[PDB]
Amino acid sequence: PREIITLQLGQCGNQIGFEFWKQLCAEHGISPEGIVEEFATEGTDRKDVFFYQADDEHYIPRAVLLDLEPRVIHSILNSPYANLYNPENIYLSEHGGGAGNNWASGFSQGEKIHEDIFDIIDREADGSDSLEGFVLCHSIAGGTGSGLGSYLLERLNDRYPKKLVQTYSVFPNQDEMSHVVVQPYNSLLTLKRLTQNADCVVVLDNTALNRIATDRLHIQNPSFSQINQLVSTIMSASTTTLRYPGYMNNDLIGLIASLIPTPRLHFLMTGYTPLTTDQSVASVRKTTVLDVMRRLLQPKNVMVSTGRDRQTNHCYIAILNIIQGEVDPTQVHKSLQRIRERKLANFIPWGPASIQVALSRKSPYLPSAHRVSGLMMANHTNISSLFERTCRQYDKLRKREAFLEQFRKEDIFKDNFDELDNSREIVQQLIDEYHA
Amino acid sequence: ILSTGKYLNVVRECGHDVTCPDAKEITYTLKEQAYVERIEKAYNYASKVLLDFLMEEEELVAHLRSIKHYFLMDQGDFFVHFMDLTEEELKKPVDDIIPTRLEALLELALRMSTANTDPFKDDLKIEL
Repeated sequence: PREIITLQLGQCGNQIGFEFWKQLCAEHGISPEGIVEEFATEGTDRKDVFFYQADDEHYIPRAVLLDLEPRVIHSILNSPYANLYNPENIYLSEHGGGAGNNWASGFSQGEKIHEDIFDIIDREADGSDSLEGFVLCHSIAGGTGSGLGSYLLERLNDRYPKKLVQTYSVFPNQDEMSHVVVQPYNSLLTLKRLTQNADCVVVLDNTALNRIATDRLHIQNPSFSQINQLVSTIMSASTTTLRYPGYMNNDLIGLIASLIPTPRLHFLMTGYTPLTTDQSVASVRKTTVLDVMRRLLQPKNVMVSTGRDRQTNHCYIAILNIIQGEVDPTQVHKSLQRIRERKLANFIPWGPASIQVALSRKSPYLPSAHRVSGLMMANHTNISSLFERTCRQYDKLRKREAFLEQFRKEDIFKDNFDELDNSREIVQQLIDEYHA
Repeated sequence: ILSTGKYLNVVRECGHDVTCPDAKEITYTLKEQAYVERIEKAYNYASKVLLDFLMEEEELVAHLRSIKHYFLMDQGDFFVHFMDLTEEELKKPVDDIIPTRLEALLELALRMSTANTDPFKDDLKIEL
């Protein structure tokens, strides 16, 4: 009775959400039509949260997969868990194509399949009673995912205005422009939906992904299948309080309520240390709880680009540090002692900040009983660099003349572009003003 | 005599499993002379065996070497993370919560500077 419905949308948004459902079945110990482990009731104690309980011995997703490009869902229709989702209830057989590397393609296919885009989630609710919310698993990258996802940020926030809306938004590569050229336009239209048509959001820079993907994995080649893994793992990690046992902190609307201080400061920095196969040679000094929040405050796990002086001329107010897996965490108060002396995480000087530490176990399974997981979910007011990154790549594309009339023929014939800039400077001045 | 029964008293404090001789208790002579050698084979037995117990399984040599490296700074390579980082935190007038914020910095620096067995070397507390 705290059911979240994932709205996977987009060519990259179906794919970064794919490895999120595939992560969840391997710890639930289930087969996509049967049970092959007892980890289905022993690891997973609260089994309805994104899953729906058995009716044929299998837990059926609470997922909807609508996308303009049918190529990605057909890359889900064959997989050895392609029957993990329903073959005709979670995605249509095919979808109509778009132009469709533009924001207004997907924005217009939602105003003719409008009856069905608001019904394919009402058929997913069938074991719920009271609804928790909606997660939009969409990617800003391409025109498909950015396109239907900006529409649904408004309507599910004015038909469910007390439920969570939250997208795990992930930006495309910004050091190439021919990889998606509509990138400065479709981002700032979306960034409007994140600050006054959204409750809380997760934005993750792309150059900070490929920073970990060639460091921690110790290779010299960033390919896009070492990036859909960093994403799926921190998503499945955050709902470990709404699945595995724990008292204080257990709602997903509990975590996020502590991490919003203002309706446009709510952009959360994510870090997740373990991505390495060296937690078995690091057990020779003991795996202990006396290092598992020193590695979540130290900047070497960051997934958001920001400068290296904006981390002492701005302030964290709320940082959530969830350690996972049996580790002896009754020294967790010894650990939190040693943060204040260094002042590793900055604090707000007008009052107290809060460093919330929680714990939760995980399934009796091999990467969650020898391998420890630490999720940091910060809320730092150093996020104003991302909006400056987007505004400086916005005015240069208007100096390139692109999208001053080549955007304005797929159903926009009104000027509304500076409107997204002005609301954005309202955000960027209130971020710096919020910490004193 | 007095210092044999003393040490058969300090083995009760490390538990009875190393009190009582394992073949003496067969002696009891009626000679005068020769009962002073009975004292002596008492005297070497009960004093050595309390040393065996405490060198073996309470590790007296591994504790005494460690007392040596903190109170003489023998391995000082630890102390360039210990001393440096306490001396900044005591520069203002000392309060009752100042030695607490040092011992937070000590066990902070203990595992950065990674001594042999940090769960064994955490015994230290700071008093000012």
